[PDB]
Amino acid sequence: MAPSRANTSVIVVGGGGTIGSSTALHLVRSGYTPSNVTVLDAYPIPSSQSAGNDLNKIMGVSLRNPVDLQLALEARQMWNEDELFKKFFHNTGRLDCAHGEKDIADLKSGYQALVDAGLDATNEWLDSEDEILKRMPLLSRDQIKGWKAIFSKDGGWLAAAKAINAVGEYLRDQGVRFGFYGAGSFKAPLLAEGVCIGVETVDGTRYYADKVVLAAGAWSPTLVELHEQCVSKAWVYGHIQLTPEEAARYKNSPVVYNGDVGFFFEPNEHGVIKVCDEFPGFTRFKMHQPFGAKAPKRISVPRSHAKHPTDTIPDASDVSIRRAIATFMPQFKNKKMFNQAMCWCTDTADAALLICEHPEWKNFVLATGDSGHSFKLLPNIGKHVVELLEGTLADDLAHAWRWRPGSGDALKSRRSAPAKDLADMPGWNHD
Ligand SMILES: *Cc1cc2c(cc1C)nc1c(=O)[nH]c(=O)nc-1n2C[C@H](O)[C@H](O)[C@H](O)COP(=O)(O)OP(=O)(O)OC[C@H]1O[C@@H](n2cnc3c(N)ncnc32)[C@H](O)[C@@H]1O
Repeated sequence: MAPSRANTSVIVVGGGGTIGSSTALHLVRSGYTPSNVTVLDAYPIPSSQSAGNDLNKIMGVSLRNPVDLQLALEARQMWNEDELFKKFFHNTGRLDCAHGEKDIADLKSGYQALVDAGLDATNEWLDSEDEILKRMPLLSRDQIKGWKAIFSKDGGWLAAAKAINAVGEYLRDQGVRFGFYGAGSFKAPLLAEGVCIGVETVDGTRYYADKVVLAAGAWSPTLVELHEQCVSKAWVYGHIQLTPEEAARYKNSPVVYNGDVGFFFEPNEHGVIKVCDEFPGFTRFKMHQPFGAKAPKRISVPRSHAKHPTDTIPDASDVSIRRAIATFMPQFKNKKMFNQAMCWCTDTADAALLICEHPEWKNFVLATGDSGHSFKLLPNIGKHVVELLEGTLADDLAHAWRWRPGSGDALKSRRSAPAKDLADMPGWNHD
């Protein structure tokens, strides 16, 4: 008979990242014995190459699939109420802006979706630049002519790296096992009679456990064969440095986002503003054999800034981010960004997660397909990964997250175009 929860060992591969750390946290909260939980990652939590290892991420409700509502409301509750997470949510609001006929129309129906989901109380439609300027006076009336926006009072930003670090300190304090670098870089599951019984890492270390969760983010489809269910893509950011006096003016600013321009956050405690552009992401295709492939594979394999710290971003991305600064912060349009880097996610065709047992390898569970929208789910997502492990996952979540090679084209996903490839986007490589 299977061991009880208290005696069930679980390896979380990618446990130094977002979904992995959340899964480990929820194993412990659910009453798995901490010393039976092993967190393996290529890098110490929060992993240097985790998409969650950043200054900030946006918190808000965005409804791309039906399950998104439950998941966002769960996350919102915990960012507000959970003592582990609360201090890292800054509830400054989110300004979701659009300009142009198409983008405005899409935003208007998006607003109605929020209303229809029951969130009328915390979302307001701003129908002119004058209304936007009321919610953030530091935007330039010259740059935002003809813009409209949704203002979400319940949104804001998340101190992402700090939050994962706090989870790591919880796990450490509880007695969770850690393996990093050579001792944490997964290469293969260990299989016996079609059951997964552990993993082996690049340095030959073998870990044995009753269950294994693969929460390896953008690396997931590089590590095991996923039949193009997830296609990994990079997005980009840069940092600019403000004087203390400049930074003080921006204190408690709402997050500002425009799907056609990018987004930016208030300065952190060091006076640094992080800026992203917005675009369909970049692949980096190369020949690579994930465990379980039965033919030659060309797949998008992350070019990791952690492994290649002299990398920056494509020239085109430097241009686009600078255009975002010129639009959002014209007074800063001549600052030189630094710490430019690529940040990796993996898209499913429908932008819902991939959280399911492997169809052949019993007790090996996928927990990936983050689709560029999942940091905000740090507090809660692990709860549902545990439910999946235990066979108690609700039908709607399980269906949305199921193994689905048939589902569609992840290279385009729900985005405006198929991602371009870093091979065709010069300027990031300084080898
Ligand atoms: C890139 C990005 C993403 C992003 C964003 C802006 C950028 C530039 N803005 C967001 C926002 O405003 N709000 C939001 O909610 N999300 C936003 N995103 C997306 C978000 O960052 C991601 O969706 C999410 O963080 C991904 O979580 P996931 O757990 O899937 O991925 P990860 O945190 O990168 O963790 C993966 C871990 O796996 C480890 N790894 C890799 N290979 C191995 C091996 N071989 N063995 C063991 N571990 C491995 C990595 O080290 C990593 O820690």
